[PDB]
Amino acid sequence: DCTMYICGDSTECSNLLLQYGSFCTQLKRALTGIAVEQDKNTQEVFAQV
Amino acid sequence: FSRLDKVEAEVQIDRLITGRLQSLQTYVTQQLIRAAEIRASANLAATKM
Amino acid sequence: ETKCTLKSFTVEKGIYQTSNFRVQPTESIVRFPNITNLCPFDEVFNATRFASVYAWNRKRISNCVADYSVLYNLAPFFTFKCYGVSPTKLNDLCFTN
Repeated sequence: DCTMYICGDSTECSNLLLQYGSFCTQLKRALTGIAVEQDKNTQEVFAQV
Repeated sequence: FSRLDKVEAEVQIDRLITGRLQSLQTYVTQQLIRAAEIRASANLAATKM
Repeated sequence: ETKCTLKSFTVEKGIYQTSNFRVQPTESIVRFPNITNLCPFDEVFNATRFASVYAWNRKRISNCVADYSVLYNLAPFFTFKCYGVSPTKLNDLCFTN
């Protein structure tokens, strides 16, 4: 999670995190590309039938 | 936040919100690497299968 | 919200992602030990006999309610500079000693 790891249970810290660009919305996409592939390495080995 | 004024509390939280913001990208980068040989072993596994 | 996060008006069929889910609080509780006194600030600050520099006197202050307002209001101050704390944020923290 973007804000919970860096600025956990704080309000002002979550306000400053928006000024740092769109950095961590790449983290969510980057960590989802890994997430989907792990469902392809399993459907392409065992499910060849 | 409960010890220093808002004028210069942003100097220190800047040094902390950048340390964690880079302590977290490193985890992603080491995760892209680790998903490259598993993808290179689910291709050998999908070959011996 | 899904339309508003993909930057589009027609989203395709599938599971998407959205913002998080944080349960907001209900009320607020503040608890302070017990003490109801006045700290002896009016004694050391207004003493008629200060020490020499080489034989300075160190004083304890314990078990009292500390209010710095009656202190910082002194206009004839020429300096009030603080390192670890800010001068105006000394009215909500409890110090060990």
